[PDB]
Amino acid sequence: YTMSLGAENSVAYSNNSIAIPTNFTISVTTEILPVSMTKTSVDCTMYICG
Amino acid sequence: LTGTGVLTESNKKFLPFQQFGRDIADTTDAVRDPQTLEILDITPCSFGGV
Amino acid sequence: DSTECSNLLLQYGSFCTQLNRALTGIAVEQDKNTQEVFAQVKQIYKTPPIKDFGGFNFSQILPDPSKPSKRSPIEDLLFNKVTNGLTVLPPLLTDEMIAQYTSALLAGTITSGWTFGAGPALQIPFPMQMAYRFNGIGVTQNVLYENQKLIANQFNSAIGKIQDSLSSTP
Amino acid sequence: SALGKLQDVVNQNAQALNTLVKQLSSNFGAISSVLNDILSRLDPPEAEV
Amino acid sequence: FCGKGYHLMSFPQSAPHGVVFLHVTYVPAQEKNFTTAPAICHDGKAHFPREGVFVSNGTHWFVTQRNFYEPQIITTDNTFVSGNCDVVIGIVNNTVYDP
Ligand SMILES: *[C@@H]1O[C@H](CO)[C@@H](O[C@@H]2O[C@H](CO)[C@@H](O)[C@H](O)[C@H]2NC(C)=O)[C@H](O)[C@H]1NC(C)=O
Ligand SMILES: *[C@@H]1O[C@H](CO)[C@@H](O[C@@H]2O[C@H](CO)[C@@H](O)[C@H](O)[C@H]2NC(C)=O)[C@H](O)[C@H]1NC(C)=O
Ligand SMILES: *[C@@H]1O[C@H](CO)[C@@H](O[C@@H]2O[C@H](CO)[C@@H](O)[C@H](O)[C@H]2NC(C)=O)[C@H](O)[C@H]1NC(C)=O
Ligand SMILES: *[C@@H]1O[C@H](CO)[C@@H](O[C@@H]2O[C@H](CO)[C@@H](O)[C@H](O)[C@H]2NC(C)=O)[C@H](O)[C@H]1NC(C)=O
Ligand SMILES: *[C@@H]1O[C@H](CO)[C@@H](O[C@@H]2O[C@H](CO)[C@@H](O)[C@H](O)[C@H]2NC(C)=O)[C@H](O)[C@H]1NC(C)=O
Ligand SMILES: *[C@@H]1O[C@H](CO)[C@@H](O)[C@H](O)[C@H]1NC(C)=O
Ligand SMILES: *[C@@H]1O[C@H](CO)[C@@H](O)[C@H](O)[C@H]1NC(C)=O
Repeated sequence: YTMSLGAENSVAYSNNSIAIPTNFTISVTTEILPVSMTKTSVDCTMYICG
Repeated sequence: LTGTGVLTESNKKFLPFQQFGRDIADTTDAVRDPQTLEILDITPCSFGGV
Repeated sequence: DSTECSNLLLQYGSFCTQLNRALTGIAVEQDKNTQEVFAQVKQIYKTPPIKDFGGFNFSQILPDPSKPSKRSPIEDLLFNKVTNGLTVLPPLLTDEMIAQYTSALLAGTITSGWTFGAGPALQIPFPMQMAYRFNGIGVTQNVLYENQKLIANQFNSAIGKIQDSLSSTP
Repeated sequence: SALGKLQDVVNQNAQALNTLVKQLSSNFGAISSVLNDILSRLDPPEAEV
Repeated sequence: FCGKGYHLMSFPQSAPHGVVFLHVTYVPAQEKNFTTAPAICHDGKAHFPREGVFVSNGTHWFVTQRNFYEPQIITTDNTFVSGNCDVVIGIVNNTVYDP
């Protein structure tokens, strides 16, 4: 299929109307960020030659 | 087949056409003794960083 | 297509697998970059058919209906100004869908301000939104309202100068 | 797939190490990939090559 | 930068070779249409909101904070005066209460 960018949302714009929230949601989201790698050391002489 | 490693008694059961066993790096990690047909693991001697 | 060459190349191991894996990682990283830049909204916002924004003109940045590519005149000028085992993979997002993403972002920031980036898109008149932005930089709303025609004229002149500067500088 | 970002880093590091150890099994055009086989099979003038 | 929505706070959590941030954000919800005006014309003077916005439920005009509906009577304590009513485009007529 051709991938849908998203749902269409026609904002009801006019020159004298505003939308004010009457309520709220306390939303908790996760963000995972890598920090470090495995500290690997390779003996070059021992790797090549044993 | 020459090498250097600790020889220990092995739990692997070789088929009668098999003489040696290879690891990921194609080093002999298991070997059959040609006089008494028993299997030995060959763990390498300890390596450290000074 | 040489079989002897590939038989000798197998003696070197998995170098080719490493290079193909690195190029595949680069190729998917480009699509990840385009997703991270342009696909920040899950709603495709559209401008109203009547472009009454209190004197503010966005025709140089809104998509042109007469063009089949649905690009803005500025975006059309930007696209005009940029000119043995190798393959070029096409990007996951084509240029019209990237233009549609930018059009959705433009419609959201014009009709709703910064509200669509923090939740549901809340409609607001554009002079009032501009007044809010004026208060963000520490200038009172009255200054914006009193000099609104001048601000809209300056904004339209600057947008036209942007198009002229892009069309006149190689 | 919640923690996929850490798992990709771990998998890439383990895969790089695994490919590094797989590279020891290649002879690179020599007669064998084992140094001990070359030291036991050849005189030093060809063994140096 | 710190989650989707208006950022309130965040909590760090350790992870194997990584960090997990629990971003606590404020998301607006249950929005309602209102009729809005840039300024209020009273006694030949233009009144502008000090921190909020003028809203109307259909018959009466109020001033509320921008991110939450909390209508209050338009007074001289939450508005400021700048100029007359002839300059601001879209100014509407409404009374301004004096405490
Ligand atoms: C604010 O009013 C507008 C129009 O007065 C509403 O937009 C309409 O919403 C309905 C239901 O989704 C649609 O069928 C109409 O086509 C919309 N009209 C327009 C012009 O967009 C809008 O939903 C109202 N907002 C709220 C929060 O009630
Ligand atoms: C604002 O939204 C909250 C939910 O996020 C509403 O709280 C719910 O109200 C209904 C009806 O009173 C209850 O059945 C639910 O149990 C409530 N949920 C929670 C988590 O308390 C709240 O009523 C809304 N307030 C307004 C003014 O709209
Ligand atoms: C917004 O700007 C566009 C262009 O900046 C205006 O379109 C011009 O209109 C005049 C008069 O009709 C024409 O002579 C030009 O050829 C038009 N230019 C282009 C590029 O189309 C437009 O009138 C402005 N106003 C509105 C409300 O759209
Ligand atoms: C707009 O809000 C005002 C104030 O909240 C409403 O005025 C009140 O309406 C109730 C219900 O009829 C009356 O009991 C009160 O006496 C009214 N107060 C005043 C000071 O008039 C008004 O009805 C609301 N309008 C709409 C269309 O919802
Ligand atoms: C808002 O109030 C002003 C002033 O009270 C109104 O302006 C008057 O309009 C009438 C008829 O249009 C004229 O006869 C007066 O001379 C005007 N006075 C001034 C000082 O301009 C204005 O019409 C009102 N607007 C609305 C929508 O009611
Ligand atoms: C000699 O080697 C054979 C294997 O070829 C084995 O069966 C036998 O036990 C060995 N005898 C001695 C005395 O080592
Ligand atoms: C809003 O537009 C209508 C026409 O659609 C016009 O009558 C009215 O004066 C405009 N108001 C403002 C504040 O521009």
